[PDB]
Amino acid sequence: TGYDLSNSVFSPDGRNFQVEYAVKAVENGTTSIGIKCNDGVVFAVEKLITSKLLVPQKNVKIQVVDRHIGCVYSGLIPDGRHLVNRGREEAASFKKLYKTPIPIPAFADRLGQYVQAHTLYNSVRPFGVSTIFGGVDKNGAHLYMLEPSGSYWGYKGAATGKGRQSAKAELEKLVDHHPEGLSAREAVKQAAKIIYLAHEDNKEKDFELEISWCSLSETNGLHKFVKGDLLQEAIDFAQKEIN
Amino acid sequence: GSRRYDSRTTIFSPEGRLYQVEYALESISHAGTAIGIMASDGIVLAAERKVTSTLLEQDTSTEKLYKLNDKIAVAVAGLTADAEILINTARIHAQNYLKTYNEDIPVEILVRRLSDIKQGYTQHGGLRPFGVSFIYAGYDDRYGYQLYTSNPSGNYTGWKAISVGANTSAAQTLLQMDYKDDMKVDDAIELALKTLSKTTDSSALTYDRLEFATIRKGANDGEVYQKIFKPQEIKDILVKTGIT
Amino acid sequence: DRGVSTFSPEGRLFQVEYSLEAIKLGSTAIGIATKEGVVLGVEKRATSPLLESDSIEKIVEIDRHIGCAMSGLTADARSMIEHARTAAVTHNLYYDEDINVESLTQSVCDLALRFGEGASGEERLMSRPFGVALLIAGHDADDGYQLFHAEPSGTFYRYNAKAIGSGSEGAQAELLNEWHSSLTLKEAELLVLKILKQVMEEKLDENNAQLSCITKQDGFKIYDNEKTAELIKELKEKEAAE
Amino acid sequence: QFNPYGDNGGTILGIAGEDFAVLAGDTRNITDYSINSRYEPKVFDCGDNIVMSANGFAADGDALVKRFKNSVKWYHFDHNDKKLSINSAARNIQHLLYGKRF
Amino acid sequence: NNYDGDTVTFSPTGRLFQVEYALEAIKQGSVTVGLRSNTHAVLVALKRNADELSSYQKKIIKCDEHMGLSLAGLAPDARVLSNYLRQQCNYSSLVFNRKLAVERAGHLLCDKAQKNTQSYGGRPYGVGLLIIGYDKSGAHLLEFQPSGNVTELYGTAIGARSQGAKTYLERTLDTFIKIDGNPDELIKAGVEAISQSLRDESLTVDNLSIAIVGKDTPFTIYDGEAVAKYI
Amino acid sequence: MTDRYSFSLTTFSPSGKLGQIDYALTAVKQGVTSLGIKATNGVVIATEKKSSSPLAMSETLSKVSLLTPDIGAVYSGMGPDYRVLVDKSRKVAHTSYKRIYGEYPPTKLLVSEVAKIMQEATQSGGVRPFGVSLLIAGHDEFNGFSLYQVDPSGSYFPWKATAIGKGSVAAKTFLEKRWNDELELEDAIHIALLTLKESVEGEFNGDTIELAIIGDENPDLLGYTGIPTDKGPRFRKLTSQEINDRLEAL
Amino acid sequence: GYDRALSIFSPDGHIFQVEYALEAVKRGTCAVGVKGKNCVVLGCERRSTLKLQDTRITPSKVSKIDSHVVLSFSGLNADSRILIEKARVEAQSHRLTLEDPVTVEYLTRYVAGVQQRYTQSGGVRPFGVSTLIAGFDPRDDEPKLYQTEPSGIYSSWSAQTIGRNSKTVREFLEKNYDRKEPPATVEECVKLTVRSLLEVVQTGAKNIEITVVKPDSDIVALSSEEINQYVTQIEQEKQE
Amino acid sequence: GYDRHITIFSPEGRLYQVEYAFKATNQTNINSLAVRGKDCTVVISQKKVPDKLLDPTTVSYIFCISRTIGMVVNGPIPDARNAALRAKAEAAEFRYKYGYDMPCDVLAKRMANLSQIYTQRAYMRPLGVILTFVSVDEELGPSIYKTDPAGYYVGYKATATGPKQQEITTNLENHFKKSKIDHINEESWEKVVEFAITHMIDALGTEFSKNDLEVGVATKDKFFTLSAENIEERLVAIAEQ
Amino acid sequence: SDPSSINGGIVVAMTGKDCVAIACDLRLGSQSLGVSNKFEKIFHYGHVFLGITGLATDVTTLNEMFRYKTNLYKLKEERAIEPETFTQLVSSSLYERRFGPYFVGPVVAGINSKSGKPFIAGFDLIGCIDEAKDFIVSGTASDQLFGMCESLYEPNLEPEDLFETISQALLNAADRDALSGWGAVVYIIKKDEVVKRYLKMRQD
Repeated sequence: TGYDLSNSVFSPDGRNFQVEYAVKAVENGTTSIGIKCNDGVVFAVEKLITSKLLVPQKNVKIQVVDRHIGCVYSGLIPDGRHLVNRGREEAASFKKLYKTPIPIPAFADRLGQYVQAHTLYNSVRPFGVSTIFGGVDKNGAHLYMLEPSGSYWGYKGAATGKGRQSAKAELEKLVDHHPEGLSAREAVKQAAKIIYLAHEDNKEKDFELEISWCSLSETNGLHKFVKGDLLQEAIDFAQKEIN
Repeated sequence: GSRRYDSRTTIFSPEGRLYQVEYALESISHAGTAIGIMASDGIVLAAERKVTSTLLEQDTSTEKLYKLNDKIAVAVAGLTADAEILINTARIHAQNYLKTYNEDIPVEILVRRLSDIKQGYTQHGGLRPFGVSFIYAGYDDRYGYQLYTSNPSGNYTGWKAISVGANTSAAQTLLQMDYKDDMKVDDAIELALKTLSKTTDSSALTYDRLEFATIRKGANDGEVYQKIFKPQEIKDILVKTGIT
Repeated sequence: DRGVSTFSPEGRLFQVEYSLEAIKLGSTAIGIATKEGVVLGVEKRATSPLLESDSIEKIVEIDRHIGCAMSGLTADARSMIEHARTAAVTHNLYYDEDINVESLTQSVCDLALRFGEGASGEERLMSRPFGVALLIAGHDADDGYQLFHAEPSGTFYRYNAKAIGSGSEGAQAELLNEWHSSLTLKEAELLVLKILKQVMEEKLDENNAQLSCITKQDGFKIYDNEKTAELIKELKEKEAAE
Repeated sequence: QFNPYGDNGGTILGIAGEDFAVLAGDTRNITDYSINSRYEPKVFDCGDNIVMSANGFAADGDALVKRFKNSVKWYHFDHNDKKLSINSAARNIQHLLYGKRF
Repeated sequence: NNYDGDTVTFSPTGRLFQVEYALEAIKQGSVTVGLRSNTHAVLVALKRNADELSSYQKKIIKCDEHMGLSLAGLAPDARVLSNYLRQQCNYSSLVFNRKLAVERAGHLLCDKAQKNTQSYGGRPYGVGLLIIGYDKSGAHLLEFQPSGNVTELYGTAIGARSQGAKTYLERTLDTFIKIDGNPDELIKAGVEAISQSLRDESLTVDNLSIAIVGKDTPFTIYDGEAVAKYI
Repeated sequence: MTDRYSFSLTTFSPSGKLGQIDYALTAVKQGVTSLGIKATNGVVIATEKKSSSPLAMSETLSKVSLLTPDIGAVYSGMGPDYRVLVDKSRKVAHTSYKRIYGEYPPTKLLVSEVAKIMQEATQSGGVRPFGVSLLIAGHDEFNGFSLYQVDPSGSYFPWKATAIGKGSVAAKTFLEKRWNDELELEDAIHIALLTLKESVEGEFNGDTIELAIIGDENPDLLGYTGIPTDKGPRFRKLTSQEINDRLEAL
Repeated sequence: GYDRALSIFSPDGHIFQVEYALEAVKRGTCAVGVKGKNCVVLGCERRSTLKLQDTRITPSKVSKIDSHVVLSFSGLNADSRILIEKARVEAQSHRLTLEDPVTVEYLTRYVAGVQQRYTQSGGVRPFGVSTLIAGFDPRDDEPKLYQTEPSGIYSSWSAQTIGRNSKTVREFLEKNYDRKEPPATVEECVKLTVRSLLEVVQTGAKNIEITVVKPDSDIVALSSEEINQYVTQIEQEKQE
Repeated sequence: GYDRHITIFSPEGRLYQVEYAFKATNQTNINSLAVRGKDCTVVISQKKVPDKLLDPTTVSYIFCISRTIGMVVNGPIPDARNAALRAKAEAAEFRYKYGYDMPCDVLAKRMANLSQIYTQRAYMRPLGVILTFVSVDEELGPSIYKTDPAGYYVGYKATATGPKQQEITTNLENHFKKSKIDHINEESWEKVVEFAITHMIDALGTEFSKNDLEVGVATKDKFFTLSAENIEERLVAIAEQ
Repeated sequence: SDPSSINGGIVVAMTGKDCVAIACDLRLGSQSLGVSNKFEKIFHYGHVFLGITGLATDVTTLNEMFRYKTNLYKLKEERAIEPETFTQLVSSSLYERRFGPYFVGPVVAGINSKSGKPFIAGFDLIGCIDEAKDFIVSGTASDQLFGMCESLYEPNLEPEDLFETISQALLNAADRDALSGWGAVVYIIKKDEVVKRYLKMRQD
């Protein structure tokens, strides 16, 4: 059938085959997660050290966009980098016209239209990535993940990459503990435990922990990475509980 | 692997002569018969209307007879829809020549142009050769009366006499017998109406299913005068032959 | 066959491989390069006495010190020749300096290896794919005489002797031992005639064989045909003496 | 009215010896009856033992000089590391200038 | 099957069969090894001839004063990319008074590639470049893949018989990183790395051509006497 | 058919008869019945409203859509296509003839324009022809009252009496025997209703039967008294009550 | 193609578009070119036995390019039309710009280049036409004769035949026309041209067109009486 | 064979792409009920339960396009989001030209034309959604228009979209035929909403809560979507009746 | 100033009853230099007569254009252009080039085929419909004829009383104007017969 041969064809299944294959690609790549705090947002990512040759903490997935939007991706790696770079262009134009760093629900909206356009056009193949992104803007804390359907939603917590079953199971607890989420500092420790628990499905090669946050309280309303001591204290806690 | 010759006539046929061109000859043959007789005394273009029944008001219909110029006219056979686009193209080019040189465009030149357009369709892209054949009646001042027919292929050839479309063969062989270089206008008109009757199953072949026209130099001062015979004047010609 | 995007599981493009097959079909062109000059010989080829051998040409000067021979698909080569001429005169304008034979080839390869059914970074005016070889020979001041083999698969290779066409297979082996650093001018002339004779059925005679040379002093010079005739005759004397 | 093309004075002097070449320029750069800068360089080495100075309007100077440096850089690059001679540089400059005669 | 004749349809695998085939030209390419210390970074590459009489053709292209690359895989695809790295360097310098960073280069190269496999037609790529350069943080080594995946390593090898070079880098990581401020001991190290990939071939000045860019050294391609000491 | 020369429509079909056009004909046919009768001092065109939910406001479906205020059109076939064609047709009508002669097109001229569009729309390898056939009814003083059929091939012809839709067989035969051009418009309005019953009777309220006439000038639809020279729209739209009244005057 | 890749280069390395173009030519009429030492004669088969046509008004296969250049062709007539005009444009362009008469050699390149360029362009094909381009260059007593083929290349020929029965017709030329003796007189040249044509045309004054070009821009069409004179003289020699 | 699949004409007379489009709509399992009130126009639709999606107050499905115009989607979210943007672009265009926002019928008509165009385009496929535009026009008053993938629109006294649309259609039908008025006579928008909730519950034969419904109300001069708690307040009054 | 004033020349049209007159001078001069005593200015496409003043190149290019457009019309419509239709077309076409305008003053004249009325109209540079039944006057001497004709004007004249009036008006006005002189031609169209009259004048 004409569904296998070409993208963006109504099939009785309701979705073209190409959308289904894409979904499988998304999973490939390590776990990335997001956690909405009572103040901010916490983004936390497993970075697999493949080899010793591979240099520590420099080949980082997380890229910073604007000063207040942290972006991270799992799936087809080249598709996602190419995507961040596209979204930058979207972001710059917004700031010329309107003289404001782009708000998050607005930012989501723009990106969404672009993916959708490729699932109506055969000539341009879709994206194959789930982008977890957000930060702290005027309209407060926000957290969106964007599916390659082209649909997006907000989320109190979200999960992508192979460890997603575990990460979701865990997240339910953070909600019992506090339905507005943990205070930014606390949240980071507990985030670190989630990463290690997702590392059992990614235990083939070792890893290095990386967490970043955008939070009003302690990050200054701007996105900066957890580094040094604050990182090390998280590193010790996760090790101690997985034992 | 494969995935070729499924969109474009750019890709050559296994055959070496386009397959697409052949399909075009077929269109023309579902259409009616048109008759050109070339004579120094004039040209006659007479054709059976494709259109049929009294339910359609055929008297009204003008769907095969077009003047390009006040000297040049066509009998058209093949697709009606494709023809319409082409009638308008002809008028624009012809009338631009008339502006540029303030001289009637010569018949041979006009036809040449339109043949280059037909050719363009196949040479470039996958556009179809237009499945229309025209008989041009024309008077150039040098060569007197000139009769051409053009193929959907993109070429034209002159003809002392021609038949096209349906029942090509039958018409031609009768036309060969009674053929004269000194053929009167009078005689040319009659000859066609007998030929038309033998190629159609209608023996009477109504006036309202007959299109007739005559390009005459019989008119005042040897001047070319185009005379489309109204259906009521066809009707009188029926009675003359006594086939009514 | 397959698209410009389409790559073989071997690794190499389909188009490129099919292109190599043509060169064998094209004319036998042999060069020997030496430091007093490069000598080029081609079978001009007769197939009928009606055909006028003399009128057609296979070696063409692109520059006043650079000549070219073509083997392969002669349809494609019309463009190639015209691009080349343009390139050489562009540099002669801009810089007023010797036409490096290296720089001329490099210009040639941008033009040749840029096929694509639609590109979005680059002007596509090609679809498929310039499957023609040229032996690009000359002198350029800095680095003396050069001879390159222009290749439709990729980067040109510098050669000291090269043999292409129908007679390549036999010639090329021969050229391994017989090419040496003691070939003077006089020798190089004789040798090309020798190989050409053995490997082609078409009898070596001047009406279907021709020689050419590049001496910096006189520029790229296509030889008169009387000259050519004398050389074929000396050759015969030495083959029949041994 | 935006004044089409300015001025900045100064004076240059090129003298061709017979084993050497000197090109000299003063360090005084002026606009009107101010000294913009008492000390400012304007004689620039573009590589391959060629020095250039384009004296008059400083904007027209600066922009030409850059496009000249680029031209030397990319000639070597494209010509597998081969010296740009003085005559080819002269010719080249001529064309840039003629291109900005309009 | 239809997914290696397209480039607009996701395979069931999840990534184009065409992108995987492309990789194979890389392995047919010349065996080239790349490695670094913080201070300097060295590429050692095999040049290949096509006949005995044929001279060797350089497999290291100089991009700029402070940069160059070594290529393994398709030549046509190469010409476009060599020009694009020059376009980037020339812009950064003229406009911003700043030479290009290797960090920046790789990322812009990812995006361009990816855009041309996504669109109908265009040019997918089939060449791997191991690009060295000297930036602010000293000499680095980046690996360019035609797939559009960039990683900074202290050592990799692409081409054929990559097993022997791979063992070499894996051993001598700890010994070579520590060795610093020595371009010479590190160049020597690369000739020894390549010795393992090769089988039944002379290691000679003609075969090997070595490039270096770092704090001390600008980009220089060493041939003849320049590599004779370290062999 | 569904040939390899029909995967793209730029190319000629092996039979010398385009693929696509035969597919268009099917669409028209499956369409609901409409019919047109040309009279000495009129044209009556008549159709049934497409059946929809009784919640749906089928008032909003106006089968009869004017091209210009004195010239109207009716269809059978695909409804979506029809609204789109109609938008194009309206634009070209004004642009080409009202900006250089200051007035509505003659019936003949406007008809010619629609017919051309449809050809162009099959030539391209993208565009497909509309799913409909039109009947175009209008009036002018230069060439009388007129009724045509335009086919989806892109060609037009005039018709004394014509019908499209699924009931076209039933209607044509009836028209022929019961009516001759000698009869007035007035007579025809009854006849047309009776032919529309033949197709399928049921409910015959003017809420589901749509009847328009093109005839005498409407002083009421001129909308202004003006110069005595101006004439109101020849076209007049009937209300459901009048339609209802001809059943009581049948 | 929606996603059909229409690209073509062939696994044998020579595109199919060029291959099929050669068949198209063969089907078309035969045309022959034979040059003396002082004239070029172009013999072409006209279809003229055919029912009721008027030959005058029917566009002649020889077509005047210039006042010293002619062109005749084999293949499809349609394909040939566009070329006539392009070639006509070029004849006055060359004169405009270089301000010299047309060179018979220069002009051939232009004709070649059209078909050729179209090998190496999407959406266009090599034309299915082989042609014979002949004339006498001004200020020279050299006769000039070429043959160009659909691929878009040329070669110069003492004598050559294109279109139908190319082997059979050329066989007569090999034995009875020579490079060693080309016909000295024009009249004799017409005579051997005519003799070849009888093989494939078998008489018919209208059916045979012979156009002689004599030095220095004198282009003349051979008289119907002279065509007939030649035929008769041949038929006598066959008795003997 | 090949053309059936793609969007170029089929032998059938009715493209299979339109059929396929309706099948896609029912996957989401989203009911609607829309009525004409006296001064209002009431739309209610099935709210997916928020897992953690967006704000749990409103998991958005009804989108305020402009003052008065609101739009409910039944069928795929990607196409939903696309549809909404195109509608907002169109409303600005019209506003600039004429000084007013689009009347509801015109806007339904604009969208029709664009879906149909999209099928003539070989490479492009049409919409997958069913869009019910609702508004209180100033000159046309209460208005409902449902525009389908086909390129076809029509007006409504009342309507239901979804898989169990028929059960709602029956219930409404008998009520409006008995009542002999095509609107809810109530002047107060509160009472119209209250009527609608009751009918919805009954028709599908299941109770509802606040997190199971999303309600948009269109009145003169504005469009507004009720609070999570506002839907609950109405619900309660019926409940203790 | 205007290029139309450099060549001068006039057209005048008057109404009768079911008959029209339209007349001009045959002088075309370019200032001093009289070039032609026979340059026509009134042209006809069938029964709709088109009189044209002003700039000389512009006259010829537009006559050819308006030839062009009514030739398209006659074949399409299959019927003779009307006086009325033609008027509307002329105006629209002068506004097409608003900038780089046309430097002419055309006069449309005719007898309606269906209504039988005598009709005349005038246009400005960039074209507008100017109705005024009695006369439309044009050219450099436009004022001379405005006053002259209105004093002499008597309504809906017979063919023969009309001939006298337009003759008298053209004759005195011309001699009182430098750029108008040499010969005259008058088209008296009775209803559809055209008698075509060269007038004698004392040529200087």
